Amino acid sequence: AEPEHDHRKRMGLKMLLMMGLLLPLVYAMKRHKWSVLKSRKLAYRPP
Amino acid sequence: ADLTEYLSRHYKAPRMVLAAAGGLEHRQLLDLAQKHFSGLSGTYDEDAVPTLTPCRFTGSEIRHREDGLPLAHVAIAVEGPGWANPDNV
Repeated sequence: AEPEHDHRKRMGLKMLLMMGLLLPLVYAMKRHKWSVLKSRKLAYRPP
Repeated sequence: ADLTEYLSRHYKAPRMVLAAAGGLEHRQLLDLAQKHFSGLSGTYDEDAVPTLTPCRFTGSEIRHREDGLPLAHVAIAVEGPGWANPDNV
């Protein structure tokens, strides 16, 4: 039924290691570029 | 009280410079300073002697949005060169 089962679980293991090693860094870089607007702070000056 | 401690602490004698340029000699100015400036201060008091701290260039932005004005003013500045180093030049 599945002639590719061995190599598909090999690539599944490599994809698990890639998306465990990579996706936290992309989340870190997202938070690092959104880091300014998370910390921006307003004040109200009329006369 | 604040101005009294301000004048007692800041306008001290070993940090002030009499500077005079133009049509005047040096022995004349020196002797006038010996007559008048000698006796000023130099007896600094006991505590809180003024000494600088290396101030922290944060680096940020402030924007005062006020849309009832004709023109816009923007200033942008980066790190400090100082005084003694030839990076100033």
